[PDB]
Amino acid sequence: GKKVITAFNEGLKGGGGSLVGGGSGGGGSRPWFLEYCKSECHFYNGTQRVRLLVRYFYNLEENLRFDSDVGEFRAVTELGRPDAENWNSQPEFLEQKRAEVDTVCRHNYEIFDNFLVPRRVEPTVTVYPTKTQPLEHHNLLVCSVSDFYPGNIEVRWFRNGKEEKTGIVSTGLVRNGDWTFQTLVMLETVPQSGEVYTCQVEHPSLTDPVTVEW
Amino acid sequence: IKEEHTIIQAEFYLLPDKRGEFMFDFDGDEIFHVDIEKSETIWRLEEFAKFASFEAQGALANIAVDKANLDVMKERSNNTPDANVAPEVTVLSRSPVNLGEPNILICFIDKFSPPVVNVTWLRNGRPVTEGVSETVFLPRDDHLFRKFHYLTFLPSTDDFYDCEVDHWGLEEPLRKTWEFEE
Ligand SMILES: *[C@@H]1O[C@H](CO)[C@@H](O)[C@H](O)[C@H]1NC(C)=O
Ligand SMILES: *[C@@H]1O[C@H](CO)[C@@H](O)[C@H](O)[C@H]1NC(C)=O
Ligand SMILES: *[C@@H]1O[C@H](CO)[C@@H](O)[C@H](O)[C@H]1NC(C)=O
Repeated sequence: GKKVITAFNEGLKGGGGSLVGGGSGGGGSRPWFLEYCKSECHFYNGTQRVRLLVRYFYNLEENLRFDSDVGEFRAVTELGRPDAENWNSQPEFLEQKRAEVDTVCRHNYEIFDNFLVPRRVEPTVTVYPTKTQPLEHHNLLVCSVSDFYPGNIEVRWFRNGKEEKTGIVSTGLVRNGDWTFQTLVMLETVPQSGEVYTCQVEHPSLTDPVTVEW
Repeated sequence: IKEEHTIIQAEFYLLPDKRGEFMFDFDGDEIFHVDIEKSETIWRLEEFAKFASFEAQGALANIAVDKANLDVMKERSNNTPDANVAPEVTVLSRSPVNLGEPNILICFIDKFSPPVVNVTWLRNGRPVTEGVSETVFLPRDDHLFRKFHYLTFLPSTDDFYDCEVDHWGLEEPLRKTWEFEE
């Protein structure tokens, strides 16, 4: 299923006037001007429930918006009202943007569903203490879970069969940018011979919970 | 079942630099971006190329529109600029660091605008131009951007690494350090 991904139609804005006194953080800086647009598809259950949300930004300001549940453009700040009024008086263009929840959002999800949705990468679990010699206080037990996808994961520490729910220090879910995540869920504890600390990892690429004792 | 996902088409045109960008995002990760100058689709992961295609000319067409609209916007705002938001920088490794086993240093640049930075990896105080790669400007939920720079390295207790980032919103470049600790 190697079909062609569709892009959203970028509408052309019109001239006319200016607005009085704009903002500008300043503090001495190079002048810059940015026209930026995010056409978002929000899937609540695949293509069953979908909502298109277009977001316009001029520099640091979000100024216009298109919520498919409205069906028209709506200014967020006054900088975007001219576009709202212009685009909204254009019937064809509206029927067109409205159609994009189907011609773009749904159409593309069916494509990505073949590979991005079902993507799974199993994690690598690794435990290990932290701090040289005695911590002169509680020591750190590190549960490293790296190289996984999707992000949904549960990593639980236990102490002698009991789940430790306090004393946890974590980086939280860390995104590497290459479609893999990682995370270190540490545990402030002083080691004690026959005593045991266990890390349990649950993730959709697994069939059964990964446990690692130390 | 319940499949919750978000696919985002992010595009921008920037001045005075005259830089443009068109990319697609899936759950926070880039699927692909179009090389505007070479007019070609660049998949984030090569394996992706075989399941779908995308006409790069459509990205260019869109950028042409962003270009036009920017002038309209500068007119409407009477060419009023704004502040340059400086980025946060975090240097981390991709996997647990074991001596002698090749690893990858990640330089995460976050929360900045406009979308332009100068980045330089330093290994033992000197720039590294081999075994480095980088992403385009990635969107965030808000109005700012994040970017990733990568460095292939071989863990050894004799080296110290640095990620030097420069941005118009910074007084002087921000240099984040990294070194192996057993
Ligand atoms: C929700 O989940 C799937 C996801 O593709 C959707 O197609 C289907 O209509 C719904 N089914 C159930 C059982 O929730
Ligand atoms: C645009 O900016 C200039 C210089 O800051 C100012 O003199 C001019 O009055 C502004 N335009 C309007 C319509 O206020
Ligand atoms: C970045 O690099 C360019 C060279 O390409 C340089 O001229 C510019 O001053 C640097 N500064 C920033 C803030 O990007």
